[PDB]
Amino acid sequence: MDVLSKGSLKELLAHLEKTPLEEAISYRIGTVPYQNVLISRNEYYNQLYPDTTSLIDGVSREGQRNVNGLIMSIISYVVSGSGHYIPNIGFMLLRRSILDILTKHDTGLVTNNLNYGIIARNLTVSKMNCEQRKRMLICFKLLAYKDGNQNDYEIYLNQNIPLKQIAPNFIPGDMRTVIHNQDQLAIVGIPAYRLTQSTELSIRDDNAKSYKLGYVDWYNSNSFLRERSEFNLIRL
Amino acid sequence: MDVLSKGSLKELLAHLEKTPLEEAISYRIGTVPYQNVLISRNEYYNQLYPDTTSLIDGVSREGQRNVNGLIMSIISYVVSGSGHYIPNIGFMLLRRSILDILTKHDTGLVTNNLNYGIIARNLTVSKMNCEQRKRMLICFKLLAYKDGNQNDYEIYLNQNIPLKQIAPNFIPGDMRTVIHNQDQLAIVGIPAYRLTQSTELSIRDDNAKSYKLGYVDWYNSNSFLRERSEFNLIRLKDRDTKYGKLNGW
Amino acid sequence: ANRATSAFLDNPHPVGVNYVDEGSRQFVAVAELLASKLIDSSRESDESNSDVPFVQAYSKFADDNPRHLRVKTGGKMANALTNVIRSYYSINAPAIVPQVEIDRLASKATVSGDMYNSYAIFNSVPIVEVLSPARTTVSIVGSDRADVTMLNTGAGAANITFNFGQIAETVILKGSVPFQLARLNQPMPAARFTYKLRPLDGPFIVVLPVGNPLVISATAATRIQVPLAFNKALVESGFQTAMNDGLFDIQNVNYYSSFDEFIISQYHAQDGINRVSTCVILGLALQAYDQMRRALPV
Amino acid sequence: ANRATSAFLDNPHPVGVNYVDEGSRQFVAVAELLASKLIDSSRESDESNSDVPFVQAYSKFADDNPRHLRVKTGGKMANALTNVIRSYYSINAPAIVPQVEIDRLASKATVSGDMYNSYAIFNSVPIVEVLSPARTTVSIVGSDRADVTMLNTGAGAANITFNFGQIAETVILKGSVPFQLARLNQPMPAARFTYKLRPLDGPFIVVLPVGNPLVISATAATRIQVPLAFNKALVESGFQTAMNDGLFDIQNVNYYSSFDEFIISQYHAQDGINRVSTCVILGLALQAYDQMRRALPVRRV
Amino acid sequence: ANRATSAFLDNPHPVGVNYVDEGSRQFVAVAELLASKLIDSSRESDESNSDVPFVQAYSKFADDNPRHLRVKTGGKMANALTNVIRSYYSINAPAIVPQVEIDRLASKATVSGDMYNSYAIFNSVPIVEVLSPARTTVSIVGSDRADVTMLNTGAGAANITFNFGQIAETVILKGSVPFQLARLNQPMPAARFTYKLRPLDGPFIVVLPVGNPLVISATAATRIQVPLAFNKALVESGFQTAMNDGLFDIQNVNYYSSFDEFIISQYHAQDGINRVSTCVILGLALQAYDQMRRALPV
Amino acid sequence: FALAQINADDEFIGAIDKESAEYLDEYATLARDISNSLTLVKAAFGPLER
Repeated sequence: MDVLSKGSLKELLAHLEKTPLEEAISYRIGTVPYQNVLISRNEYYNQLYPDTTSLIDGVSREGQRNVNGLIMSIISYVVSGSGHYIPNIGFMLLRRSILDILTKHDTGLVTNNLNYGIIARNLTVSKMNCEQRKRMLICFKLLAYKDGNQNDYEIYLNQNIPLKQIAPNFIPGDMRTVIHNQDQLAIVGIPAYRLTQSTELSIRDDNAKSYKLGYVDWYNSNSFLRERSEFNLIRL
Repeated sequence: MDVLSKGSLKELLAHLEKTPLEEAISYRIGTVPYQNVLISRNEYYNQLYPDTTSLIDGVSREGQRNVNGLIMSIISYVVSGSGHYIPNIGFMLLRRSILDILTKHDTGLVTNNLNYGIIARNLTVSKMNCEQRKRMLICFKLLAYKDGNQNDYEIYLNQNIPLKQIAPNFIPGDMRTVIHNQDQLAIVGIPAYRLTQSTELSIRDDNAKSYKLGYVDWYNSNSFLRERSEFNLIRLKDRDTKYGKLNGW
Repeated sequence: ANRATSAFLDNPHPVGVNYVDEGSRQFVAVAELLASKLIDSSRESDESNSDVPFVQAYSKFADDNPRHLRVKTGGKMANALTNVIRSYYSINAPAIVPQVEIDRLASKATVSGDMYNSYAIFNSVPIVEVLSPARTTVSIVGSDRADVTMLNTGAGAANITFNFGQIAETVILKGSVPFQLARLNQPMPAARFTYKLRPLDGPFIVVLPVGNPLVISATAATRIQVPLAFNKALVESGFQTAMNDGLFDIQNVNYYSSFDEFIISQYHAQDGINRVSTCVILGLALQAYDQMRRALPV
Repeated sequence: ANRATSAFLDNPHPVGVNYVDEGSRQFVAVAELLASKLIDSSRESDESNSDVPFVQAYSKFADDNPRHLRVKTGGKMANALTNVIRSYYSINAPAIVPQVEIDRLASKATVSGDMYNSYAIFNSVPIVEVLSPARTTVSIVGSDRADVTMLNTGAGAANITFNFGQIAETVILKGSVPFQLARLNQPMPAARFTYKLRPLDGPFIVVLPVGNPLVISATAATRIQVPLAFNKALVESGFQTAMNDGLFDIQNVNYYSSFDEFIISQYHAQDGINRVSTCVILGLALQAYDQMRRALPVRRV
Repeated sequence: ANRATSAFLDNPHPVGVNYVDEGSRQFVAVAELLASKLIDSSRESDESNSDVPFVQAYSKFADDNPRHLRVKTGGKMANALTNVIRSYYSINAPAIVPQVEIDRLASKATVSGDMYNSYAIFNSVPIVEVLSPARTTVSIVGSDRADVTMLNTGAGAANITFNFGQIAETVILKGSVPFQLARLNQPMPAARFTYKLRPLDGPFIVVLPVGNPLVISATAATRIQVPLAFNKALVESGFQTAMNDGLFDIQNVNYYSSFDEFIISQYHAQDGINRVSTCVILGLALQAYDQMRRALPV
Repeated sequence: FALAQINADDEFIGAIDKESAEYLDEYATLARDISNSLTLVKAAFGPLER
């Protein structure tokens, strides 16, 4: 909820600094992705409604323990609000924040030898919207600049013209580009008037709508409940 | 509608005196009486609703030209509110009152060979309710007394136990018996229960509810006659009096 | 060719065409509501030591105060409910109750007689016909659970056609030993214990190997629109009471073991749709009859 | 020798003889007018974010204020309209609507049941018969635009007679290649691509040369008297909706691809003048059916 | 055996998966409403000899006053409407317009984005496959009216299998000469001109006699849930304009003569119910596009 | 003949009549009181015998 509410590059990067990797990953096994399933949408049809499970559905799915699984889990958290199930990551990586995993060399993780085309295919980039596409490219650029693979990032953008049009305009090493950036990246937010409490056809659309509807209640009643647990504890 | 609203025997017999036989005839083609049909009832089902057409309905149906059909159309008018299509009846008969047809020899109709069991089957008696059956037995009794076949009326009643119990008790020639009757014969009226505008499944039930809802509208219309508020405006002939008597009787 | 059918599906008798209007439906719903309070009044009579809760409820039901002299019968409502049940079963039964009495009884409570605001699951198994070759013997037994026993005595395997009708929603087949069932013009599947079928799809072919007998157990589920106050347990008890009391004793009718068999048999007639509506109203009346007769036995 | 005819013109089933009086026509006209308000009110309700205009319009149509759980279908007016539509289509229909209901429903609005105020153009090509010689093959396909493909295998040129009936007003003929056509016992003109014909002129003779097949495309225009509220687009949609919902599944009836083919087929039959009058009332009733069912959807997929 | 299929049913390209949420659907409904007011205002401007009505309508649609020297593109709403149309057609479209623009344009008017409150009939004939034996030649021509021409050069009569899918509701089947047609495992009836068929009840077989070719014309009707403001006359006009304007020029896509062919082809995919809702939203957008472009030509 | 004119202009503020809107609302308070009073008497007194 908090990650999807951020609407600026500054706010998104600030949030990733304060958020440990534990929030990105999940401890629920979920189901295997890329499965043609029939779900129930009784609002519209009596028959079952076909759909395909993906990594950006907003529901935890099983993921491998390699470097790609950890990166895919982080990107899913940014664009869908929920991560995947990577078994036994280890306390050493869980305490580190998301940005250090993306943009630092002290994590002990070798993020080189990463193919952005393969990762984009696995995350179903053809199904995500402009804001989700923009957030995914931000993670790619941070990973590319840390490992000195700026050429491979440019090659990926050249092959994908639609992604090149909406590419973020910041440079990871320069602070001036971050402050002057005018991108809008807010998936959820408090809307003028309201939105009907009705279901949607797709798994992604319905889960995204559930986040928007619950944001208003989460905004008002989160400070006290979080503080009660935060008090008398040490942060990871 | 007006006939179905008559509660007492006095009111029903008075109405049959005023009403000419032409109101029993329909002049509309209708369809065949007994036929299995598929009808549309979309408030309940998407599939078409099976039903069987019958003579006792609020719609015109084809009727035989003989005296049997004329008698059946009269009974169907009393119990259902609509008659049958009998083509080319003479003007002399059409101007006569319904009561005169059933209880007078002046008309040229011969009814001596009428069989009550056959008529009761044609005008389906297993489908009528208690008030409808009572009205039919009134018509049968009037025909029997005019014809002298009062024994045939009694044998028919003895063959059907439930009909004998509910048979109206009056003498077709004495007015004192009519006044003393306490039977209730109102098919349509003001409903104590809550009556909605929803449709019904069967043809008979849906047609009856149309008359029931129509009477309520007619009750609140300006054509309805309110005795307690306009009794002085009524003509002396139509005013409610204790000494009102049918012609003869 | 030998043709075997379920015993309860044969010759459904015509049902009554009376007391199905809006006013009569409100009367049955009122009877169910007032009979329910009559049963509850007994428990409210136990919490205190007085009979005022029971006397209060009886007066509402019967329009008369209870008296220690005579046996509590139920008053005018009991006679109306009893006679209306008889008219529902057969078209030959007279419609004794006047409509004026029904309208008066319907005004006691403010219930609405909507009989299509819910659904119920009926477990009778409709087997319209089982067609078998000459050498085979097929026996169908039971209604709630259909045990079809088939024995093949010929040299080669036999194909047996199953017709479950076009009304049941689902039918589950379980065999003593694994068997192969496929729809017509479809390749035979491997031998399995359990098959789930939709009856509307088409007749089913069963392969009968030569040897030991094969027994198939069938369970069906059918959804029928019913009033929300429907209670299947209470309806079944009332059906047994009405059968014992002789409410159904009338010439040229068919008798059934349970209300499950009765409603399914009527539904599988030539024009069974119009019969189901009357049968449902009979069930609600039977539900009121069970509650009332238990509080006031005669 | 060989005779070829249009498929949709064969064996027109009889139409209903009920609900054709002045009072019944008023009931149909009132239903169409009130159904139109139902569609307009629903659109206005969506724009204004309030169900008041629709509740107010539904109350006039159905004489009841709907409850939340109960499905809205139109009440008695929908029930009467649906069954009367069935009665018009065939004689075998039950025709089970009482006259009291018809009179009450006709009194809701002050409109006149006039079915002869205006006209409409029905573009279905009637080919009563096409008579051909023994060695020639003729095939007729299509109703809105009839394509007659004729091949002459015979040794010499053949004469094929066209009978378009007498109801149609104008028939326009076009061919794949220029061809010769003239009236009976009249000189053959030069080969032209297009002919404009009056169907009343008489049977027409076309010359088929030996060789490649000649395909003649036909288009007709018939004018039939209809009420001023008639809308052909709405009538066709209502005809399809009634066919899909199963209102026309009566025994011993003919099924037509369009209301255009239905009304023309009944016109090209004995006592067709009287049949068309009933079919026109069915058309307006179907127009009411389409508007009412679109505003009150029941079926879900 | 030879297989023949309809041209418009072959290889339906995937549709876009963006701008299908509630906020985006409200934007399309707002665009249609404002486009209709634009057409109406121009007519009123012509009638009253004043440009005041048009200035108000253009100011709301484009968020700027009309100018004599500048051109009337339609503003940001015109650009957004064109971009969403591109994204709806194919999944390879850029889908560039952001959400903040979509929400800001849906707030101009208050209209619900409901897309299931009505229905429309699409008269396209789905012929999935026409299986034919050897020596028999079958040709399918047309979509709105499918003419099937078959002739056999063999000695005996042949059986031709017809499959119309499981989506169409009714198919009316007319032949040039009387012909016999029956379902699988059913007796063949007497030859007759016309047939009415439900595509759901299995494949159909038509007996083809030796001799002159038999030409059979097919007409089908399918009901698809659409918004109240749907208008087939406007949608079809918008479909042609968008195709003429190059909005549909995206690689690896199919093209269709009319909108009804597009919606039926996508309905008949492996999972076609997914694409129907997206196609319906595209239709309403094309209706808005047609009205806007006619008022503001470019 | 002597038909007075009813202005009723100052009653409406735009399209809202304050007095009518407020008068309809007090019936909801009356409905709450009716149910509250009826249940309290039933619980306090129970079945009544004469």
